[PDB]
Amino acid sequence: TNTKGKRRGTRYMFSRPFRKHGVVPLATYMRIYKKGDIVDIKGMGTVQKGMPHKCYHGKTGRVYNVTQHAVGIVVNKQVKGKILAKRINVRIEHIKHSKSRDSFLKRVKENDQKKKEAKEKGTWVQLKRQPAPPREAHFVRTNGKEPELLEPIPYEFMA
Amino acid sequence: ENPMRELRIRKLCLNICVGESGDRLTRAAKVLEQLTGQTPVFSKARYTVRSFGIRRNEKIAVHCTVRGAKAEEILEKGLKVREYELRKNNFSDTGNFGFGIQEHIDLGIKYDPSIGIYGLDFYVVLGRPGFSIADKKRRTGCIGAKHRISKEEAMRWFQQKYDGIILPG
Amino acid sequence: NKYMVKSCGKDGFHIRVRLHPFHVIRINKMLTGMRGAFGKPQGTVARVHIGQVIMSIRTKLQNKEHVVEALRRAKFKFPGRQKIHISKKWGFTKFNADEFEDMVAEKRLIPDGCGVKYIPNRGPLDKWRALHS
Amino acid sequence: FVKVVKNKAYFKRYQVKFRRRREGKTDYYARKRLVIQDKNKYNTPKYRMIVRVTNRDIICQIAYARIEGDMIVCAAYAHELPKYGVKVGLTNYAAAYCTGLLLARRLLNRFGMDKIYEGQVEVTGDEYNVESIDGQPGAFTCYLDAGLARTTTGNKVFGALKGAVDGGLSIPHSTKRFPGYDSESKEFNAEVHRKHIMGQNVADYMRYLMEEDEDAYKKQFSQYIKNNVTPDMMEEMYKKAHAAIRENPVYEKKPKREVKKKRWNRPKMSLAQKKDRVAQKKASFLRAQERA
RNA sequence: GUCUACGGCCAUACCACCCUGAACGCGCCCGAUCUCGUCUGAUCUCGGAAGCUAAGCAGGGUCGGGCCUGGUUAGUACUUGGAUGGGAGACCGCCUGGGAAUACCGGGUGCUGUAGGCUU
RNA sequence: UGGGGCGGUACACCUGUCAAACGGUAACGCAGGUGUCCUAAGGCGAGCUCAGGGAGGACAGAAACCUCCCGUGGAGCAGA
RNA sequence: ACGCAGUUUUAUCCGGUAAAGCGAAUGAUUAGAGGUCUUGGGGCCGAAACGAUCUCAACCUAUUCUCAAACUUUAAAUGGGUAAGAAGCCCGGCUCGCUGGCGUGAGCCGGGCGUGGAAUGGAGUGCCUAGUGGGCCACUUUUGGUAAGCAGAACUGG
Ligand SMILES: [Mg+2]
Ligand SMILES: [Mg+2]
Ligand SMILES: [Mg+2]
Ligand SMILES: [Mg+2]
Ligand SMILES: [Mg+2]
Ligand SMILES: [Mg+2]
Ligand SMILES: [Mg+2]
Ligand SMILES: [Mg+2]
Ligand SMILES: [Mg+2]
Ligand SMILES: [Mg+2]
Repeated sequence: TNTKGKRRGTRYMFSRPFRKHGVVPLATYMRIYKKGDIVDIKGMGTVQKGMPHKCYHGKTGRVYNVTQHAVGIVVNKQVKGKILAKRINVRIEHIKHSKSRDSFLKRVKENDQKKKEAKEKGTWVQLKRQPAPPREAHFVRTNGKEPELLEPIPYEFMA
Repeated sequence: ENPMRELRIRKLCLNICVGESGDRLTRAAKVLEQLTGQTPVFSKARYTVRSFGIRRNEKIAVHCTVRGAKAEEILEKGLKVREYELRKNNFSDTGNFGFGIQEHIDLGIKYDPSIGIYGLDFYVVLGRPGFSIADKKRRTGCIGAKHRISKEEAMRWFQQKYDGIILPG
Repeated sequence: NKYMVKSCGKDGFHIRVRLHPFHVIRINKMLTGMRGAFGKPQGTVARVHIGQVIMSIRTKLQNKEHVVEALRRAKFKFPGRQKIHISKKWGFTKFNADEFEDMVAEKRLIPDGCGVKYIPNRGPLDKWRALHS
Repeated sequence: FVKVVKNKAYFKRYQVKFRRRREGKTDYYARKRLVIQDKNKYNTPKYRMIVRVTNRDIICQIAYARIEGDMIVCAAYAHELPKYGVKVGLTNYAAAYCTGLLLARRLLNRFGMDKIYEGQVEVTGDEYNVESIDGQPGAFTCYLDAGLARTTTGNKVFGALKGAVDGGLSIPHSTKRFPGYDSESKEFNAEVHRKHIMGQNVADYMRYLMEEDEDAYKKQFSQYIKNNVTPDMMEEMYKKAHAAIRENPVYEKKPKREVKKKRWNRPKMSLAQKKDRVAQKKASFLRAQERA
């Protein structure tokens, strides 16, 4: 039977990677975290204050509050069927912005433009992603040479 | 030529170890202060030892360090006691040497009846310009191999300045 | 060893074993019953994978069949199915025989003991000066 | 013999430090506390003034931080005082005062509020703390980065602080590391501080020597002979420079053009050459055995 | 072409040893009245400007050690899902899909933001 | 409670692993610990460097004390 | 016409298990070449020494055979979490003891702009409430045990 400590099973997670111990490179601090931003979590164990629980390491969330040194985050959690929403206060050096929406943002702006410009033309051009389709009947050249000829090889008890 | 590659004496160290802790040490203090003109400092053990007869954190020894032109005088006196004859086996690979005296009275100093006799150790540290940078707290460096000192260079300095005598071993 | 002595000589060969007994065996001695079951370290044993090597012999070419005969007597001491083969290599090295002999007369391989030492064309030249002289 | 310690393994494990610590220039422990702003202001910058002392000159800057590097907004160097009259003594306590005062008045002009916020127009070396009046735009407020220097009593860093505070900035401080302070009684004098600013210590030392001995005098203060300055006008000298700064602090630059484009430095060697040295080296070595 | 102050990314920037360094700089360097602290103006603080590239720093070199990145190792090892497939068992092969790391062999050896100097 | 009793506490708590690369996961499963200790071993500021290794120095020796060089943590931070 | 989903796709993060590694750290271990490094010898040719000459418990340098549930530089396959638009984008103006070089931020007001990857189907919400609370097997992974139609677990299905 297992125990109930708050850091049971974190020998490696709350552990700094190879040749990256030391002081903290401090563009981490100078970033700007406004409300409504989407954020991912990763516990740095170099500093112990305000770090979250194991269950939130690797989860993504959303901001609702802002303090002097920390941030409030809304995170979902699956516990026995039902899912719950949770409001964990977390300090800055355990977070990072997420690029999981910038792709969407490049599109809507390009897409707004590409609509408005080239609207006078009259055509409703493609605006929405499509999957990978089949592959385009085409020719193949044998610029002279006959192909190579392969065959299997005999076995050998090389070791 | 060698305008700023010219040797000197950085500092001169002076040590006396006794073994005990008390009156002998006080007498020994008055010695060094009279030879230099400045108070020495008392040194403490590190860990305890039985056969030598000592405990931890008790004053044992006394040392002091001098600089400038006073050093040249004291060294000059010490070598008159030594007859300017040294061995190659007292020099080190860093460009430093030293020796030891069995009685301080030879230096031209009286004998107080209240104070017995004492021995002591000299150790000489050489140097040349541009060595402050190592202890410099602002932008510290390391000096470079063309500018370091050798066991051999120290010999010829000693041979030259005093017409000393190296001995075999 | 016994047969190999009796066949070739006391110094016609060199034999090496390429396994080590690092794993341990536990025993539960029933002189409670099945309570408190965790054994005592009686034994040591070695693990094997397929293709591994267990034994190897190093000798000359006129004594080939004696080498085979020796190992064949040995398989009857083990629990399993083993097999024997000759290697293309040179001795206990890792270089093909056809290449080795040319390759030592050209200063890529040096005979430093019971083995060799390969050297490439990357280091500092003072080692190329010492050789070729 | 003895085990080597710096080996192949040593370097595989090793971890280097940030570049400015290896150079020996920066203390990230303290820089953390200073530069970062609270996270509920979001872009309100945290200006710090910087003061550094070389062996021959003094630099004072104001700066704020971003991800890309610290932005500069105003700087002042002590080697452009002869434009204001001071010719010598460019490393002492006094040049720091003039240096900071120049800096403040230049800053205020750019924003626009140099008409107000004039500070102590008459120097006294007392304690003055500026006040941001109402109905007018708020006073500039910043902080001090000393750096690696010790803040003992009587540095040339606090002598620059005062020039800016008497010039019109708003800075928090305390009168322990000003000269004119007694540890034995914990009191401030406020006239000794004024002496250090005008340079009367220097005058005392010069007059001390001109009486006692002249060789050491010429050796110590040669360049006060060139420009023919004496102990009799120090106080008037700086007192006029102060008024000059208060009048025309604006700065101008220096254009120069049409440089001949000479390369005073050797470039890197290329791969083909590096492979050609070693071949002809091998050639020479072989040839010298056929020479035998 | 390059330096100074402040920095971001933190070895393509580190370690050892050799060559060169115009001008501006940066430093070495000379003293201890007052500020300040030292067993000792060595460090720290202050006042200076006779001389110097020796060092530090800058660039450059090593069939250099390490670091960064490719190739080979190898469609190998391993692996999702499947079968009234084999086999005494241990384990092996196949269908459908994914796919590594050493040894060994090559190349590279700091990018830059703000403010200000020299390069007439 | 591998029938119960004698033995032990798996009866409230902590670390690592088992545990099948989120989390969670059993057995009288492995290896160990707790019922305390601290006016500083709490809190601010400043300054400095650890373990060891080498070479030298009057008694001095394997080990007292002085000095120099190398030293990416190989030492310490009350206890597992 | 929106909303949903033991589903795939496109972007984007998390992990330290299999395998591999030890000429890379911790720990273990074999053999010989250049080291009397060096302490001493059942001893060694000898007055013996570092004159030699070996060696051994260890020991410097470059190589070598074999290992890790409680070691690891490296590093999968299957897996987990977000996002894929009207609760969006843009324009202009108001209030604030909050913060302040000037400014930021949040909130309120008034206008202009509709398809936003695949394939599926009707969603949501609230009361009262029973019987249960002894389990068992099979592939695969897996702990103790010589093994078990033995004891204890993870995945899905019965
Ligand atoms: Mg684990
Ligand atoms: Mg500080
Ligand atoms: Mg001096
Ligand atoms: Mg130089
Ligand atoms: Mg030079
Ligand atoms: Mg290389
Ligand atoms: Mg009962
Ligand atoms: Mg798992
Ligand atoms: Mg394994
Ligand atoms: Mg119920």
